[PDB]
Amino acid sequence: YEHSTVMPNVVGFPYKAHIERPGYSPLTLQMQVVETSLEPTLNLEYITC
Amino acid sequence: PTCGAHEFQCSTSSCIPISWVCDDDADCSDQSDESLEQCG
Amino acid sequence: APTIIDLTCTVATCTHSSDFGGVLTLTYKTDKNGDCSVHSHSNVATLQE
Ligand SMILES: [Ca+2]
Repeated sequence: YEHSTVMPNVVGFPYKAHIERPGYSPLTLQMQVVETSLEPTLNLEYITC
Repeated sequence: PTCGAHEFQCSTSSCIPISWVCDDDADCSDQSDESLEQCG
Repeated sequence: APTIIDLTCTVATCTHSSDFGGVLTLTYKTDKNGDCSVHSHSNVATLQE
């Protein structure tokens, strides 16, 4: 059963998603962002000492 | 309160059809129908 | 045979699929416990038992 949602990028925020299949009882998910990391791409130019 | 000739009496004095005795279904509230003694 | 009075019909879920995708619940008032012959009087819906 395909589904889609949008959740905030805030650390520790207890996001809850609701899935409502027409033939089954509703379900609730809990997703939490414990930790993020932004990785840039680097090119070395020179070294100074 | 004796049940009919085609009815079975649970130990709670309730009457259920004989065809429901030992059918693997707990028809009686006290499972008298599925009791081991009655089913043998 | 048990005497059935005040019989109402409600549907929990419906999904017109190839398999038996419909759950039906009946509320009634009776005097004894027995067996009834359940039938549907249209070919739009086919019962299972
Ligand atoms: Ca039984």
